[PDB]
Amino acid sequence: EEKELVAHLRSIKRYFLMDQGDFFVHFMDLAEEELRKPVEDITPPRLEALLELALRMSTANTDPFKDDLKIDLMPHDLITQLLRVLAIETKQEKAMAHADPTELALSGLEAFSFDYIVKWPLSLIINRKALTRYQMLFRHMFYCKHVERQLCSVWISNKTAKQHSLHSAQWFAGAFTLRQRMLNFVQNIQYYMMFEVMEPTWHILEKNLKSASNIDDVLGHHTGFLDTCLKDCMLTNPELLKVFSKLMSVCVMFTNCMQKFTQSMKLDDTVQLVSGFEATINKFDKNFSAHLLDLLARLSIYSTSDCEHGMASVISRLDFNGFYTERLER
Amino acid sequence: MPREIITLQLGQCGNQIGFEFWKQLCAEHGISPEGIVEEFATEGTDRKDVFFYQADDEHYIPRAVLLDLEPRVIHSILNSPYAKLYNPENIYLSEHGGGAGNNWASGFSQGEKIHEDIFDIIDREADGSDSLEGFVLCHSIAGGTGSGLGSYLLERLNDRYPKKLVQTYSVFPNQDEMSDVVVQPYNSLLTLKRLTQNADCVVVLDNTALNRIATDRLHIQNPSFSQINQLVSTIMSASTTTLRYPGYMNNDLIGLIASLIPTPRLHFLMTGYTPLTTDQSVASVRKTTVLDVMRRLLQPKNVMVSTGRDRQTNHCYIAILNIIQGEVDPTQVHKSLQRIRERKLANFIPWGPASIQVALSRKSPYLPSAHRVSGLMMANHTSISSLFERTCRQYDKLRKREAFLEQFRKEDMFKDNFDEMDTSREIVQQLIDEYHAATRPDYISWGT
Amino acid sequence: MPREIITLQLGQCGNQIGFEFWKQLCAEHGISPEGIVEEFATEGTDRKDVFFYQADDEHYIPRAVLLDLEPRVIHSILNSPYAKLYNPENIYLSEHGGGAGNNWASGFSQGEKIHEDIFDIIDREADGSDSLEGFVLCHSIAGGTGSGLGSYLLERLNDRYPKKLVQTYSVFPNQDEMSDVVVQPYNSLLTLKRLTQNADCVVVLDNTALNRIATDRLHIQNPSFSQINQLVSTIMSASTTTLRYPGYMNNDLIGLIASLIPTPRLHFLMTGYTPLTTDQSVASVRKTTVLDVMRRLLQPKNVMVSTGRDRQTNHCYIAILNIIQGEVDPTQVHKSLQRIRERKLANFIPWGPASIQVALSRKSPYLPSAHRVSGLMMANHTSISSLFERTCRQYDKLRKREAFLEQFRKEDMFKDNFDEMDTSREIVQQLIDEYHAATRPDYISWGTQEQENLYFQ
Amino acid sequence: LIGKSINFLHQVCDLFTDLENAFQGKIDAAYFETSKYLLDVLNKKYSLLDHMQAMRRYLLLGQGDFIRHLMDLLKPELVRPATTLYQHNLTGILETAVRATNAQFDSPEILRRLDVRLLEVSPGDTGWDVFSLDYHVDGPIATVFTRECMSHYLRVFNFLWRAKRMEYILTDIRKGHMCNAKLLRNMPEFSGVLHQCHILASEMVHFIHQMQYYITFEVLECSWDELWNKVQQAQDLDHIIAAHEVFLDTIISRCLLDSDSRALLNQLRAVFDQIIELQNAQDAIYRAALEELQRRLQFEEKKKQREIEGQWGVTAAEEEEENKRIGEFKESIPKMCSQLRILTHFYQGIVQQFLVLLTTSSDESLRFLSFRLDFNEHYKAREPRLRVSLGTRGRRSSHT
Repeated sequence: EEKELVAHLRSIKRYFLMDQGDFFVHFMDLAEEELRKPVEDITPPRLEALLELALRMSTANTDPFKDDLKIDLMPHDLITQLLRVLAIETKQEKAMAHADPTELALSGLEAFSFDYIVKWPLSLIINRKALTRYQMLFRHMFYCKHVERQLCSVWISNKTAKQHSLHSAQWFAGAFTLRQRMLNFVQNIQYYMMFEVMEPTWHILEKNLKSASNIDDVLGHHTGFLDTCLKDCMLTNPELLKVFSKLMSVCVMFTNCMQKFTQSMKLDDTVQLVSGFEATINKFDKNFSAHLLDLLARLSIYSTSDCEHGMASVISRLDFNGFYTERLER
Repeated sequence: MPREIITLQLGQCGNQIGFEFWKQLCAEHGISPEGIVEEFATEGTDRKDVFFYQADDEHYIPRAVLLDLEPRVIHSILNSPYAKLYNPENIYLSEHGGGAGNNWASGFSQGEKIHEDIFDIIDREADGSDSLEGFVLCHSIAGGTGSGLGSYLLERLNDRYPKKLVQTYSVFPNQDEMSDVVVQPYNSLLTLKRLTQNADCVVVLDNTALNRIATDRLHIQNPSFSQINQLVSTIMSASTTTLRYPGYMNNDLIGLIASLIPTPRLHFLMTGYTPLTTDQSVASVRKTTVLDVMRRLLQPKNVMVSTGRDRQTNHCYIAILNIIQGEVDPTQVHKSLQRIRERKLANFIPWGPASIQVALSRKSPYLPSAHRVSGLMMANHTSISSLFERTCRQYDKLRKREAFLEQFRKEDMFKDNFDEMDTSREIVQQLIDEYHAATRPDYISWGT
Repeated sequence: MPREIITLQLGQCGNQIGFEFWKQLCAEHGISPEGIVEEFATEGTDRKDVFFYQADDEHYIPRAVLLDLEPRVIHSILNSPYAKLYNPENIYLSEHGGGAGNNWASGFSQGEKIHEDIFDIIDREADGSDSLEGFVLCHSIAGGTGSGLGSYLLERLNDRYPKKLVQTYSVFPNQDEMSDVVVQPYNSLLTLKRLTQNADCVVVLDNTALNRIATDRLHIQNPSFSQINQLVSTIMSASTTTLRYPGYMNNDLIGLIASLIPTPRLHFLMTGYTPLTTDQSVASVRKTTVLDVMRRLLQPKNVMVSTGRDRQTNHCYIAILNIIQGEVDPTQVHKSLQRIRERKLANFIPWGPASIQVALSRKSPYLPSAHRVSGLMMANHTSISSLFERTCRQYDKLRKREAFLEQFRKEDMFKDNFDEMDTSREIVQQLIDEYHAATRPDYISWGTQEQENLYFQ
Repeated sequence: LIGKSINFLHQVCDLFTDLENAFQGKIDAAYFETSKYLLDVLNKKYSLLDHMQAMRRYLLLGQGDFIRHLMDLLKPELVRPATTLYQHNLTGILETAVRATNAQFDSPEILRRLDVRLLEVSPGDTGWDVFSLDYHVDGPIATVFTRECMSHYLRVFNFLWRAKRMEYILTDIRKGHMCNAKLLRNMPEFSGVLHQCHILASEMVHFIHQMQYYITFEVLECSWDELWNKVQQAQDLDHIIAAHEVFLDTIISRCLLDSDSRALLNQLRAVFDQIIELQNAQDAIYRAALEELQRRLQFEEKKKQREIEGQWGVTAAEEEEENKRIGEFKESIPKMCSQLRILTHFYQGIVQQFLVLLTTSSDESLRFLSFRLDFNEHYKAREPRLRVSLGTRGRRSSHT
């Protein structure tokens, strides 16, 4: 009541745990222009303003503690942020806290995370470790959404190829398929974050906060909620998070190549430029697919060890056509 | 910002379908027929800007353009409850009122005559859209006006936003029923042509399939034309849901179609919905299971595209995304997958990555769901080629017979020849062939 | 002392627009239509003295002079509830009631015929003002009487108050409606001439944008001229709010136009307002976002000014004064102008400091605002000349064809020649050249004949 | 605390078991009641809220119409040497501006407390250096509106009045230039001088008006409203005193009237002085241009009248003198334009440096002054500090 623990948890779920998926979609749509800038040129305050405006325009406005929710632009990429979060519970926490920001120019869309202002006594429960884990999960999901947005941008540029003759669009076909593969990867990562991370972690947080018996019990429940959110957002596994980040980077490069090739095909040497762009997009798609296949292989191993039909259903959601299943097996 | 969708309404049938689509979108977003946000629409998680544009600081207007060659339909729109939904500058009525005479070429020539008004409508909707993704044209392929004007609208949407994605839900005419509109096969070809050339994803809505769904799933013995238009609007809604309902994934039309459209030519999508219910059949909340939903969506009788039962060709989906809402048991999903595999109810593309994306969203409080748990699938499926190939063959059969061309010869576009009909038939044939290829590994070389 | 504004009402249409403007100002200041402060109007925080003068310790009388060549509108004003707001000695009605016949020259001759009464009213209002800022001319550009009489009033205000600022609310004709007044372009050209030469600040309100908004937003298939004129009057009011609603800055008409008018010749201002809402659309409280607001502001359908595409002039802002109405924090107005600069919505002079001045004022508690947040931008932008240049070119096209000139040939100003039309075209050309110069460091020399001759070569 | 509240009211307006706690709660309750009663007495007897409203209206420039009218009336007077100012005359001018503006509608108890103060008149001083509003605080309200608080309020009043006086001087210069352009239309060679005067005066008016807006609204008006709200919410006389002191200190700091903002205040004063210099130069240029225009118009009128009378319009000697006068006017017009440009550039440099200091100032009102002075980013283009302040801090707090 006095520290509004349940309100703070609902605000964190809406913003930090990405439970309000429309809010995150709106924020990334608003911040995409800033995220196209180099990380050094990105103004974190602009991304924060876009986040708060999406929150106020989305159902995250219904959180009574939403005004305590702030946007945090992580100084490190999703892979480095995930590694830092994984180090938080490890003796490397001091090393990761002092770890220089990842030289990889994170997009503002990929660097975007929420922070949550917790008043006493709830600050006993929403500790700095929990806030950092929520920020890492947010940054990971935001990076996935950035990759999705880049694939969508490539798709928009390729829509004009439908007006060109098949023969004139042939060199775009490789770029269009690369863009499709990148979009499928990004969308499946987002689907994981939404239906396996965001919703389950928000429900777990609300249930644990509802079952707390004391302030130390509340702290334990909040820490468990944060750890669950970090784990399900792939932030607790540094190899999975590194593979996902590499796949998203390759997907973004593929999408940019595909967009260039589709622009040349729409303009159409231009066909040669489009075919070269398509080949580069296909190579980026191959690298992204390889990292995604390694992630899928690890997920398959986990599903096979515990006989968890749930995880097999998750895999079937991510690999409905079996494109990544053969690549993971390979 | 939401990915706004501009609705192009062509001819009497197309304008009725567009009006019902905009009504359904308003109901899902809690927008009144007058453009006012309903008090019950307290879940601010919906993207109203996807289907509506702001005309002023207070009035939200549907992004709908009403185009007809006959004044009756435009006057009916201006006399409908949706009269305030549409931008009055987005309503083009032919002064001559003569319509297209059920001639696709006449409808196209009227679209050319109303080109300025339609492109002004598209530009006004785009400027009112913070992040306009593209235009979705809702029309019928069987008439004269809705087909030709629909193709014109698709052309103008492609012209104005050439770097933006354009997804369409294009209803192709039934090719197995003898159309009283003898030029319908030409009209169907022109509509499939426009969907192939200017849309990035085309959800084929076969009025034969709509009637089949009403009979088998909605228990409607005689589906009315209004019921067919509402089925087409439901198909368009299901195909556009990822643009209209923002979530973690598929938040833009280009993002939605990217996973579905592997190549620019293989853009002919088939749709399926389950459970399908008629507006009158709301009474019985059917406990539809995930297995029942997936089976009916894969069933041609419940699919909003009428593919024949080909026993020889393994027609397949290029990609399918199912957004499922409600109570779902993992064990029921597992049993559903087992039964689907045993029955081979769905074939997937072999040539590219495809998956079911899942976004979890709260439901609209303003839209009554007849199902405790419902789901929409948007899919690119090669069985839509069977509609497009049949439409192309019928077009060629009519053009070779010069059937109903006298009504088109009244319009300048068809005064000297019917070359536009033959080009439309060829484009629809190429679209069918590319969509069929997308079920096969060789889709990488489709159109070479 | 407050900066008083004298209201000049010209012709039937102009006098009706002026009367409705004075009614709106009275309502915003809590002045009854008779000019008496209502007993409930205890919030003495409004600046009535900007637009109204006090006749006694209790009665505020509008500084308005009503001049028409047709008696219908003046009689309708004297038969309205606002009949007691205007000085009856400041109302000139032509005994013949025939109007100017949609002839600008006839309107000018009527202004000349009513010169004595109008200038007596203006002088009486100025002498009752301790520190009179200037005259505001209310007229229509589409008719015959209001344009010529408005130009005459502007000329006489410039002649009589050469050290005082002259702000104008200049209504540009609707371009989407077919005007029945075929000679409207001559009237529009003469009015733009007078605003360019004899006014210190002209807020251009293009009725075409009002008609576009009425069509797209109000679902009005055929927007009437009256709705466009009322939208234009609303735009002028919003642009003048910082003069009429005193605050920390720009609390006076001379102070208001100083920030808006960078050079004496480059005094043609363009306006913008956001969010624009119709009075009727109060019903739907739209959850408008800042992103949605900013996006709608850039849409021409929501902008209350239809600026032409001038292809010759690289238009820029000479000066900007922002009149903000409602609950406004000066720091928030400043941040808004800053954000406008970041988007480069206005280019400023490179040779000196120039900015959008921001005044924070309380809103009238008595006037219901249909918009939770509103803002007016007043800017001097050379692209506003494209409307005036087009009006001048159309005037010249009609005069060369003698179209509708028979109504003008009845008046002495046009009996022998059409020199008044050519002088109006020349003044509008000089205005275009000065506005283009005001985009340049040479704006210090803007309005010098050497620059008019260098921009016309 | 109880006895202190009682003394303020007078001068300004279980025991067997736990003896230590048995009376503690009773003592605290009695203390609270006594302090509340003392505060109520101070409010009822000293009209603390009415004095605070008067301070807001006059010293915090809350009566914006009154401040506007005072500055407009003072502009022709405040440009004169202060040694010729009569304090009685300045008070009469203030009263006249009140009677001519919405200040006349203020209550006699409020209006009687709003006054014009003249500082010690020195030769060469302008009215901007000596004019201030004041608000007399006495009795119990003097416990909240202390001498420090009253000095801060008077400092903010004087700063806003000086800035508004300079703004109105420049606005009158620009108004004269613009109006005379109509007269000088027949002297196009002189029109450019008037336009240059208008531009320089417009820049100076923009700077002074933006500084005044920041001081009067962001600092003075907001701090006055906060003081009044805190006093209305005050539970005791000491709480009211502390809240009013904090409000006054905040107003002084954000209006640059505190001890720590003294450098910012000096820079703002130098900017205002350069704006007044630009205003005066522009007014002189416009006056010269209007005089030349009037002479040219009179010459043209005499020529036309003599031609109508059938006389040779101008004598060869008179025509040579007229041509010489027009030549001298045209040659002074480029000179006037150059002088106005130089004055504008000096003013713009001073304003840019003041805006940079303001944007780097800890006071938020000074950052708002910088943002207003560079609304079109002219000063932000010239002063790097206005560009950096908003961009730099928002990025650092997003990294934790």
